[PDB]
Amino acid sequence: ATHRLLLLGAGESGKSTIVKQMRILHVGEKATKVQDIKNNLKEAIETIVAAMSNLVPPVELANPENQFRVDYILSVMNVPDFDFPPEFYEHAKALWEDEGVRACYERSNEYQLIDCAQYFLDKIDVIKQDDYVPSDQDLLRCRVLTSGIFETKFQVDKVNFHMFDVGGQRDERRKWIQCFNDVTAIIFVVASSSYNMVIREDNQTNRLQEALNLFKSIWNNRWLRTISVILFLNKQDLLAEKVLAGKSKIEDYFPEFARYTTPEDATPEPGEDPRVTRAKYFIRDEFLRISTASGDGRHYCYPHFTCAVDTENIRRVFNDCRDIIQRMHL
Amino acid sequence: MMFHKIYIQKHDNVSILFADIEGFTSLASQCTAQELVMTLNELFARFDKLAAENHCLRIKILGDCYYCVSGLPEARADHAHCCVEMGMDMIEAISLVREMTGVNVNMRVGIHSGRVHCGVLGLRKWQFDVWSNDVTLANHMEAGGKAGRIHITKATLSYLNGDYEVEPGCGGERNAYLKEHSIETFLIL
Amino acid sequence: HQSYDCVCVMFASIPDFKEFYTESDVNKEGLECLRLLNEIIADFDDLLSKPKFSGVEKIKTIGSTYMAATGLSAIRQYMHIGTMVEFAYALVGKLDAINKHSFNDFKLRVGINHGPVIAGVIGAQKPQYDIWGNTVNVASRMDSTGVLDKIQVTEETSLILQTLGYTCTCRGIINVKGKGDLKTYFVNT
Ligand SMILES: CNc1ccccc1C(=O)O[C@H]1[C@@H](O)[C@H](n2cnc3c(=O)[nH]c(N)nc32)O[C@@H]1COP(=O)(O)OP(=O)(O)OP(=O)(O)O
Ligand SMILES: Nc1nc2c(ncn2[C@@H]2O[C@H](COP(=O)(O)OP(=O)(O)OP(O)(O)=S)[C@@H](O)[C@H]2O)c(=O)[nH]1
Ligand SMILES: C=C[C@@]1(C)CC(=O)[C@]2(O)[C@@]3(C)[C@@H](O)CCC(C)(C)[C@@H]3[C@H](O)[C@H](OC(C)=O)[C@@]2(C)O1
Ligand SMILES: [Cl-]
Ligand SMILES: [Mg+2]
Ligand SMILES: [Mn+2]
Ligand SMILES: [Mn+2]
Repeated sequence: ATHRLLLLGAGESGKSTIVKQMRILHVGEKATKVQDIKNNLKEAIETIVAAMSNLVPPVELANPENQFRVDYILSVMNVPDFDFPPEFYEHAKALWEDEGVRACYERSNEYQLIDCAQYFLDKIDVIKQDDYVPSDQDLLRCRVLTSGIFETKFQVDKVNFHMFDVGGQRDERRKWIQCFNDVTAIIFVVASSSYNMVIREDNQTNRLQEALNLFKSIWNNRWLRTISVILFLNKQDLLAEKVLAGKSKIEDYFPEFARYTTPEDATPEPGEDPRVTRAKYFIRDEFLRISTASGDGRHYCYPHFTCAVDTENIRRVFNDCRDIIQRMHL
Repeated sequence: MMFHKIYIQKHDNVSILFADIEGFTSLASQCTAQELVMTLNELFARFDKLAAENHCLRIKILGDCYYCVSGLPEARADHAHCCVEMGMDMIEAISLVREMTGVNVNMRVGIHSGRVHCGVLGLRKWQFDVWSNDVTLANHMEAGGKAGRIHITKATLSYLNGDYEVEPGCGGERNAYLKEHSIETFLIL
Repeated sequence: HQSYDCVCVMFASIPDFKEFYTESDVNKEGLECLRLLNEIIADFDDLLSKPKFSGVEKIKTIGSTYMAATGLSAIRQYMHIGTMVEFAYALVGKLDAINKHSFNDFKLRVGINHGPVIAGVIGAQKPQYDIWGNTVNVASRMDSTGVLDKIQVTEETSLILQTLGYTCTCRGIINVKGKGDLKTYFVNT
C-alpha cells in the first residue's frame, strides 16, 4: 500500500526538516551541503550586526574595537561568490563573542533571523576547518528555502510512503493545489515558538496567527472536506526555552492566553515545567478550536508536540502517524 | 467526490495539426457575413472528410481555425504522416474553394508532435479538446507558419522517418514563442 | 441557420492561467492544472442554471476563455445586454471564490459587445453550435485587449449601459484589426 503524504505549513515552519528526518530514518553528498551551511553562518552574523543600528533603541557594541569587524562583515554582505577567507571566521566569531552583539541576538524576534543562527555561530572553529564534515545534526539545521514541490519516496515495514514537500511562503501556496487530489493525509506543520515573531512577506503579520489562518484555510478547504490533518506543533524546544526565559510573554501577543488554564487530559513530559505545559497546550487548543467548529466527522485532526531537528522525537511521533494511517484504513 | 469527475486522459506519441486562414479580415472586407459562414462551412465540410480519411480526429473549429489531431482515438505509430498528408490534402482543399470565393483565401499549416491530455471541461455544453505544451506549440507553428506550406517541428520530423523533404522554416524569426524556445522549424517541400 | 439583429456576446478569459500551466512529473503533466480549471469552468457553468441568468447561452470554451451570449432566445428591449454584464460579475464573484481555496489570485478579463450575429452550426462530422459575425470578434478583441477586473465595451454598448443605470470610463482608442481604431469604455463598478 502507498500513502501519499502532503506537508503543508507556513514559511520556515519546519517542513523540509521532517523530510530530512525521513531519509535519516527510513532511507559524498554531504560535500555540497557544506557551502550551504557556511552561507547560513554568514547570513546569521551579518543579519544580527545589521539589526543593531536599526533596532529601537539601537544596540551598541560592548567593545568599540569591533566596529572595524562590523564594517568588515557589512562590506562583504552582498558579495556574489564569497571565498570564505580565513579572516572571515575570525571577524565573525569575534563579533559573536561581543556581549553587545549577543544582546542584539536576544532581540532577534524584532527582525528576520534564520533559526540555525546560534547553533552554527557556536561552532565557527568547527565549520571553518577545510576537512570539515557535517554531522547529521548540522544538516538538520541547514536552512535552505524550498520553492516548488518536491516528492520523496520511502518505505516502512514494506509500507510505501510518497511524501510531498512544498514552499510555505505565500507566493508558493499557489502550487499546493496540484496535490490536493488523491492525497492520503495532510501533515500540517507549525512553528510553535514563533508566537513573538512576524512573517517575512510583510514583516507585520504575526507568524503564529499566520499559521492559524492558514490552517483554517486548509481545514475548511472545499477540496479537503474528507482529509484528516496530522497537526505537528513543532519547535517545542524553542517554545519551552522562550517560556522559561520569561522575556517575551505569550499573553502579550495572544491575550487570550491570560484566560487559559491547563487542560485535564493534559499529559506533561517527565519533569516538564507547568508553564511550558500550560503554553504548548494553549497553542494546541487554538488549533483545535479551528478544527472543532467544523468538519462534521467527515475528517479529523491529530495533534502532535514535535521537534523536527530531533530524529528521536520524530521517529517517535511518525510511528504515532503510521498507526492512524493504518488504524483508520486511510 | 472532492473534484468533479475529470473526463481527461493523457496520450503520448501524437501529431497535432493547426490551420488558419491567411488574412481572414481582408477576406471579410469583401463578402457578406453570410457568404463567409458558408465558404467556411463549405471548406470544413470538405475538411472533415479528409480528416476521417487521413486517420485524424477533428477537435474543434474557431472561425477560420481548424485543429485536428492524429494519434487518436486509438494510438497509431503512423500518427505523423497522417497529419502531414492531412496537411497536404488540406492545402489543396482550401485551394479549390478559393475558386468559389473568388478571393485570396489561404491557409497556414502548423504541426508539432508530442503528448496531450484530452477530454472536456466544465459541466455544460461539452466540446472535445486537447491540452498540453506540445498543443500550445502546435498552435504556434500554425501562427509562425508559412502561407500555403506545412510548418512541422523537429519532433514531427523525427516521427516522419524523413520520407518527406523539409527546409529551414526559421519559425523562430516568424514567431516569438518559437524563438524564445529555441525551436528548429522546417517546411515540407 | 438564421441570423439575429441584437445578441449580446461576451468573452471572459483568465490570462494568468497560461502561465499557471506547468507540465511537471509532480502534477501528472499539467493534469492537476486542468483539474483546477475544470473546477473553474464547472463553477461558471453552475451560474447558467439560475433564475436571472436563465437567458444566458454558454457557446463554447476556448483555452481558459469562457464564451457566452444573450439574446439568442428570441426571433426593456436590451435587458439581455445588462444581463450579459451581470453574468460577468457572476463569473468573477465565482472566480474570487476559487482563489480563496486555491491560494491563487486569478483575474478575469471581459469583452462585451452586441449587434447582429449569424447563429447556426458548422462542421460536418459532428456538428457544433456557434454564432458568427463582426459583432463577435469585436467583443472578442474587447477582451484580448481589455484589463483585469474590467469589462471593455464598445461605445454603442456603453451608451445603452448608461441608460440602464451604469457608469463608464473611456479607455480611449484601440486598433481593431480591419475595423481600424475604435473608442472603447470600461464599465466602472
Ligand atoms: C466582419 N467579420 C466577420 C463576419 C461574418 C463571420 C466572421 C467574421 C470574422 O472576421 O470573425 C473573426 C472571429 O469572430 C472568428 N473566430 C475566432 N474564433 C472563433 C470562435 O471560437 N467562434 C466563432 N464563432 N468565431 C471565431 O474568426 C475571425 C478570425 O479572427 P482572428 O482575430 O483570429 O483573425 P485571424 O484568424 O488571425 O485571421 P487574420 O485576418 O490575421 O488573418
Ligand atoms: N530549534 C529548532 N529548530 C528547528 C526545529 N524544526 C526545524 N528547525 C529549524 O528551522 C529552520 C527552517 O526549517 P525548514 O524545514 O527549512 O522550514 P520550512 O517549512 O521547510 O520553510 P520553507 O523552507 O518552505 S520557507 C531550519 O534551520 C531547521 O533546522 C525545531 O523543532 N527546533
Ligand atoms: C489551458 C491551458 C493552456 C496552457 C493549454 C493549451 O494547449 C491551450 O488551451 C490551447 C493552445 C489548446 O488547447 C488548443 C486550443 C487553443 C484555443 C489554441 C488553446 C489556447 O491557446 C489556450 O490558451 C489560453 C487562452 O488559456 C492554451 C495555450 O492554454
Ligand atoms: Cl509557522
Ligand atoms: Mg521548505
Ligand atoms: Mn486567420
Ligand atoms: Mn483565427
